[PDB]
Amino acid sequence: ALKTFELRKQSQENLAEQLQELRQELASLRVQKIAGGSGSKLSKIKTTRKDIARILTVINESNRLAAREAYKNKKYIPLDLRQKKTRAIRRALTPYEQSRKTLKQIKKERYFPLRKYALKA
Amino acid sequence: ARVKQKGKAGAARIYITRNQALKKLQLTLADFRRICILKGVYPREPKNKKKANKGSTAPVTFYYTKDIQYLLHEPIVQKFREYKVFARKLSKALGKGELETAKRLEARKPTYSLDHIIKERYPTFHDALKDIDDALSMLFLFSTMPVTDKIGAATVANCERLCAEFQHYVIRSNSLRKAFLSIKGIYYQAEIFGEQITWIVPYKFAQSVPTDVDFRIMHTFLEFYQALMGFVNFKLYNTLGLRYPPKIDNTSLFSNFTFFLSREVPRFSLEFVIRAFGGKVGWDPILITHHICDRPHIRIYIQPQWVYDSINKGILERTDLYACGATLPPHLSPFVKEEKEAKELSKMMMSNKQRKLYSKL
Amino acid sequence: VRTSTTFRRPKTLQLSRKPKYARKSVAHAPRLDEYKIIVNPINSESAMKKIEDDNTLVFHVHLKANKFTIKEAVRKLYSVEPVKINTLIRPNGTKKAFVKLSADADALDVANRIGFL
Amino acid sequence: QSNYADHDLWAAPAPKLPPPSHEESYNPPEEYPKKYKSLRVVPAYSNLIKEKFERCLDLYLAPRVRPESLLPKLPTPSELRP
RNA sequence: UUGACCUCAAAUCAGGUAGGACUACGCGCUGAACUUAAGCAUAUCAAUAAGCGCAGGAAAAGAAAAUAACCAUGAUUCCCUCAGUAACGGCGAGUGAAGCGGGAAAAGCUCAAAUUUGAAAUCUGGCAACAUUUCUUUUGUUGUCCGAGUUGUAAUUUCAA
RNA sequence: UUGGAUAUGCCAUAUAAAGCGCUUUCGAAGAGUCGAGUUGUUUGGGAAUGCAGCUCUAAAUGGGUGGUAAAUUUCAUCUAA
RNA sequence: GGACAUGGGUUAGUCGAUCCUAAGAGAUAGGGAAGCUCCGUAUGAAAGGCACGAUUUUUCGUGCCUAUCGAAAGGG
RNA sequence: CAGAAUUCCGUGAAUCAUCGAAUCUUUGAACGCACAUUGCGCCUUUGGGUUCUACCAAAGGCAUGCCUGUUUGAGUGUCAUU
Repeated sequence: ALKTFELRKQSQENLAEQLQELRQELASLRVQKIAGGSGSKLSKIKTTRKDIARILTVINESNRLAAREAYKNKKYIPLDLRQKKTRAIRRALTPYEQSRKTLKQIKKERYFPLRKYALKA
Repeated sequence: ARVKQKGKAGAARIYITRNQALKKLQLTLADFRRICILKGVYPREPKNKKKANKGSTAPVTFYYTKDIQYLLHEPIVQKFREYKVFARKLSKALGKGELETAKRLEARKPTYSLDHIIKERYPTFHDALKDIDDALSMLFLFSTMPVTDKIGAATVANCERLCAEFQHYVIRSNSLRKAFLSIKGIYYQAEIFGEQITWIVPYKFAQSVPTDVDFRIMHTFLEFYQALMGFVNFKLYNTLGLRYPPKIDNTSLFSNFTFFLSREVPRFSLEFVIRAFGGKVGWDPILITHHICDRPHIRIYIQPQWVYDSINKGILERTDLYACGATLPPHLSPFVKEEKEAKELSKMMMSNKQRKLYSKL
Repeated sequence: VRTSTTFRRPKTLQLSRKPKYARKSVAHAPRLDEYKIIVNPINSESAMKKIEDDNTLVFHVHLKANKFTIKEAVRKLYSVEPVKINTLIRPNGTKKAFVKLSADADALDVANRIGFL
Repeated sequence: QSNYADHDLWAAPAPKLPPPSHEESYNPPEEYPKKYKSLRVVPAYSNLIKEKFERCLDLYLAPRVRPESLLPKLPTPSELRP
């Protein structure tokens, strides 16, 4: 069973050739399944399929992290690299421009803010 | 599938005419020619021109669709558009009389470098050294003409700068091999890194504008050659250890010779040929073993053909033969029933119209 | 000076797309490669007879594989040159390919080397 | 600042080589262009710019493209008596 | 002949945005008939069902071109009360609010109309830096060029002055 | 993971900005909009409560509203587009 | 047994579809309509090409004149 | 049911929970044109092979309205220069 962290400490070329080898093993196992295979081989089919998924996942994480680094501190980044919370949230006013105030309101709040007070009994 | 329409592949697909290339690239003809000069893009004639050009046989120039495709992603085209935008902004500033922003725009005038263009045009520096001769011929030709309104004085100054730097490099490296004196001028020949290069350097004379050439083509060729020549000299100085650009100021054939020159000889060529082989040169300020002087009336007194013949042959020539007032030896260029039956025995089998080639030539 | 009664709109410069970012962070891997083209060979009695008679292998093939992609996938997966490909979509909705091998190779050894006999 | 080629590169397929010279100069004995006694007498060739410009045009307008006794048969008619 | 400006186009131009679904509640538009009148045409059903458009977690309304006629009250909303009342109605069947009063909750304000004229002080965008993060996904600041703008962007004032 | 205080350090050019005080002073205030007639539709709104169409179309202590039409004169009240 | 159960089975450059247009449907331009949508189909549209030139004040000049869908019996 | 195992000197079973990284076929507001047609196209880059002007494959794209800006224009619209 391929361990995902051991995958993470390998190169893209090594991951690519391991993916091709894993695909070749999966092809041979499916050949056994159609020709009549044993329970051990049929059980190895699912493990090989999951290993291929793990290889493809690890490759994708490396590719997307490389894209994030390349597009770091850039004004425009790929749409899949941007936030996706909800469409409405994206359209909403940002906290900076929601807190923008006119010079009139700044002076009013500077000089006459809500005072903390209390009443004697 | 379907009946494929005729003319959808083959010559009609890979060859593209000049007008269609203009439309494809959205360039003017002037811009297209400039790109074709800067890059390596030349017309390529097909074997079946009628098939390539629809059905017509009128003379059209063909370019590879691959070459026209490659020019689509060239940054120089964008710089042409950016300069056109800049020029239009300058026209606005001058028209509205805003001299301050006119000076600001002139300072921020967009320029481009041929760093990339040289790289793909000459993949290796050996190739660049191979195709350098036309550049040297042009710059040495324009290094002597008077500066006019059409040509930039800066470009003229850069011509002599590049020419002087290369001549100094050859002198200090002793890379000169042959030198020919012809009516055209002086043809130098050098061998550096195994590459053979020959170029012509004309005399400085009071020429005149031919009034038939387009300096726009000269301008783009000059800027390309200056860009090419600058990096070539930069590689040469760095390879031999010196810094570039410098502050302008039989390898032992003439080593023990202190040549002195008179006021009638091409001192630019004489200094080059003598110092290329270690010879020391002295000259009159207005511009001793041997005194070069071609005047019929006046330190043995010799003539420049003696030096040039010595350069060509790698052997000291005859000073007495080349003495003043004596006939000059000619100057040589250093780089230069059965039969009848066979005549009518031409019954085919000689391929198609092939043997007459050799017979005629 | 106009010699035509019609006014055609002038041609303007059409700049090509020069985006400030890529819409996709990473280009997708080829989604239909050789291993996804070939699923598994068919080993029915009719398939076996085609092996021994027509020198033709029979494969269960992806739906979106054409005759060109089947040929390259077979050449890359098995290093055998097919001379013809015939495809059908079986009544269960799966593509079946008859790969006729070249006269220099025999389908019997190819079948044993695959191991589905 | 004017560019002076401050950096190197190491950290046209067919050039159509120009024709060479055919040994015509001031006073060659091969054939007799014009003969001149001295180099000073020789004027400046006015058309040199024109030929150089013609070379410029050929660089980007001219298309670039880059023993015979076997062709006759060997019937040997000499021995043919008739 | 060059230019300036206005207007109008084009681009797979740089960067954005709109649609569709859900629709209990919310804002409009459009809009019936069954039914009641012991018939029926006004009326009623009903400013309803269906149809159409557009939002939010609430929406709408909201700081008086508001009541009142008092010793005056004081944005809006909801609740109880006014009140099945005043009024409307083949004055027939039927329909029908509001002020005050009590409470829940409370919060106020922003422009246009002014010469900055001893200085468009305002703003978008590109580029280059730094910075910040629900976040390498977010949000900015500074510099500098192009632009928008005098047919008016800032500061200043809003009737309570 | 947030909140409001604190306990401090640093950047903060308050030449500035603002509240209050009396002025023999001036004081800009939204138009095919108010309003009027008429026609539909609405309302509890009754010589029209709102809305909409069309015609006519102001004003400057002016213009709304004070739930019976109209003219004149006062009094309150509010300050629309 | 056309039932029931398990398997197997349909191979195309040349046969059809695909291509073409028919009657007709139908976006765009525009005009209606509170709207849903309606009318419209070269119309009150700036509705797209093509060739020349040493390269033109190295900021392009000079000429030349209709979507789409719709036929497995039509066309091919 | 088969099957493995994880030793039990753990990075680890599980049709487990949880979930902030990804994947997400053909579609559909559905966006290249269509669609009782796995139909018809175009643009850029790249690659492939006993075949290299051919053929094929892969990746990324090409809807409409509108807004700010950019670039390229149009006009017997207003004028200066001349």
